[PDB]
Amino acid sequence: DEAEASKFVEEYDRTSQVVWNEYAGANWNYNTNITTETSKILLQKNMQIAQHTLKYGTQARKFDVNQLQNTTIKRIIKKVQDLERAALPAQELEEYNKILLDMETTYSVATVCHPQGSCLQLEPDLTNVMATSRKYEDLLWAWEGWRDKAGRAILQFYPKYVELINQAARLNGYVDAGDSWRSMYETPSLEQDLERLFQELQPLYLNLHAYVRRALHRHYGAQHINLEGPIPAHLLGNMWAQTWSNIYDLVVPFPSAPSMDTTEAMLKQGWTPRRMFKEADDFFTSLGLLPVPPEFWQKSMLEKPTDGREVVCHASAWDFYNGKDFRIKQCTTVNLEDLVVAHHEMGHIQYFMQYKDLPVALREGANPGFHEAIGDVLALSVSTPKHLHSLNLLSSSDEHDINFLMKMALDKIAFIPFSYLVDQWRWRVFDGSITKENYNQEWWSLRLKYQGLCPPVPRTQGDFDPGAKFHIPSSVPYIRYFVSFIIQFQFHEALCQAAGHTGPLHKCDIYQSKEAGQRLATAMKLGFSRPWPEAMQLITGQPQMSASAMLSYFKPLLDWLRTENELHGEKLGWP
Ligand SMILES: *[C@@H]1O[C@H](CO[C@@H]2O[C@@H](C)[C@@H](O)[C@@H](O)[C@@H]2O)[C@@H](O[C@@H]2O[C@H](CO)[C@@H](O[C@@H]3O[C@H](CO[C@H]4O[C@H](CO)[C@@H](O)[C@H](O[C@H]5O[C@H](CO)[C@@H](O)[C@H](O)[C@@H]5O)[C@@H]4O)[C@@H](O)[C@H](O[C@H]4O[C@H](CO)[C@@H](O)[C@H](O)[C@@H]4O)[C@@H]3O)[C@H](O)[C@H]2NC(C)=O)[C@H](O)[C@H]1NC(C)=O
Ligand SMILES: C[C@H](N[C@@H](CCc1ccccc1)C(=O)O)C(=O)N1[C@H](C(=O)O)C[C@H]2CCCC[C@@H]21
Ligand SMILES: *[C@@H]1O[C@H](CO)[C@@H](O)[C@H](O)[C@H]1NC(C)=O
Ligand SMILES: [Cl-]
Ligand SMILES: [Cl-]
Ligand SMILES: [Zn+2]
Repeated sequence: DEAEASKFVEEYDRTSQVVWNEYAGANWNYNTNITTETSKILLQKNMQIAQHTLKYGTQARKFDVNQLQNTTIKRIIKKVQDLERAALPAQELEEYNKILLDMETTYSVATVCHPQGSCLQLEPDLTNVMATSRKYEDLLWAWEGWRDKAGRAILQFYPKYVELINQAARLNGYVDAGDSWRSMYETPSLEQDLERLFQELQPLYLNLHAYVRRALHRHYGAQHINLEGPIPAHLLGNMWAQTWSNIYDLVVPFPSAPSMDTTEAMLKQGWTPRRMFKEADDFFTSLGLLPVPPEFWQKSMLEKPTDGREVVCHASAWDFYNGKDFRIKQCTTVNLEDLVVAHHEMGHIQYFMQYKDLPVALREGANPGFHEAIGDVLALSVSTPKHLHSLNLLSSSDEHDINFLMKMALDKIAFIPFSYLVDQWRWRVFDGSITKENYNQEWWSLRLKYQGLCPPVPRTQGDFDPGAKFHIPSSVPYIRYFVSFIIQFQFHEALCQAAGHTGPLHKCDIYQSKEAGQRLATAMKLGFSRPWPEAMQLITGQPQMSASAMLSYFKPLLDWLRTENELHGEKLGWP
């Protein structure tokens, strides 16, 4: 009966608002006031949402989705039959919940200490070391010590997590948890499509990699850099070598052309986290998109508090499932990286607002990549010389131009293979290809194959380097960021063209383009109501993911790199 399916999705939606609101409320109260009291309330709300998932999921499974006419009710009910972890029996779910809590807490309290002196946390202490030290050994101490204290301590938990997370997946009809995750894209050709895309970025990444490799050989010496080999994983300015912009100063194409201290200028000019978020809000409203509601300004946590309260710092954006209350929680630092991350979180928020009228089961991005790309699009524009000049964090030529593209490459191209490899790895863990006997070996095999990195210190039994990246102990899928990095350029190219921009794509700045706002709004309003190629068509006028836009943005940089690498006889890649 068509009418019994309408009634059920109606009830599911009313009761999910209540129960999902209560839980997000409590997970926030925890996340911005870690107590044991806020841990008790969080744990009680877990149960309550499991018990709601089970009730509604068991009812949804009694429907034959084959016999159901209405496509919206059909899609809603098929998602509700997926209970996730709530599929697990009582004991196993208790244990699943506790392992995730344990994993994340171990990552969060891990420090690295010097004998007789100070213990450094990841944020900001070790991050600063990796960003500003130019001494092999000091980079190594932080790189190895972070792996030693965070990675190794996670390993004890990881086999039981894989077993429970695959058990939930199988009870929802998937083969393993990697299957489940990939199913969010609704794209059977996903693994092929993804690989094609990564293969089109290889000329840019190999050329950038070779050139940076030569620059590290200049600074750190011939005995430490093989000009025909992988780069050591601790010399790229970042704990995971996922972005390389902190070594902009070793790799400047045109040192002759001086570029400003964005960070010194922000401090110098009395930039606060609040001003940083107000700039993002303004950019969105320049586009004709939506302003954050007053409530967001009052309830958000835009900076680390100083009232004693302890908090989880990792930047995240929060939907409270009532169409009114949205929040960012970020221990914002006053600089450029964090201004871009503020944009990224603000794009999460914009999406929440745009799709607040859909039923909650459709309150998600058209795919996870879409969710991650929105803010980055606005930020490509923010980061232009023309725009930074107008915030008065830059002054202002071809030299300046290649310099800008290099800065961008180090944040965008560099991240391409890293974002690809995380879930390459996890997918093989979940499918049983990789066992705990070779978690670590297979990590490094992929670090080599995709990124062209090696570990400065030979790894040993008990090492578990993936546990040293947040997203692994916290069980947050990562392929979304690879997708985002591709599609964000596609979105920029389209909005730029909507906005009437002529000439090279990288000089485009879309500030105040109502046309660009429109293209994005109508896609974001769709939520998860339709298969994603529809949202792509809306934005870009075609329905494929495509590296064309990215290659085109960096084309001047590719030309330069190729002439430069050729001039030095670089041998691209690494046997
Ligand atoms: C298959 O069924 C689809 C789903 O039907 C809906 O779901 C089931 C479970 C039952 O509840 C149904 O009775 C219900 O219709 C169906 O698709 C729907 O089609 C209608 C058009 O026929 C679309 O309606 C539009 O919705 C806009 C905004 O939606 C929300 O905001 C309203 C603002 O006042 C509000 O009243 C309401 O609020 C709450 O609802 C959701 C629950 O779904 C809840 O989660 C959330 O919290 C909301 O607050 C509403 O949902 C309207 O603004 C829009 O008006 C436009 O038209 C006006 C009149 O011409 C114009 O003046 C104006 O300019 C607008 O352009 C209109 O009412 C509905 O969005 C759509 N549902 C979805 C989610 O896709 C579909 O038709 C069926 N398929 C077939 C082939 O029959
Ligand atoms: C800061 C950002 N934080 C994530 C949110 C992570 C999270 C998910 C679920 C529960 C708790 C935390 C996000 O906003 O997607 C992040 O981790 N990253 C990822 C990372 O920093 O490794 C990759 C980044 C691409 C550019 C924007 C920031 C992306
Ligand atoms: C933090 O700790 C406890 C836990 O609920 C509570 O009594 C206190 O008011 C909380 N403070 C906040 C939210 O600032
Ligand atoms: Cl690593
Ligand atoms: Cl994903
Ligand atoms: Zn994000």
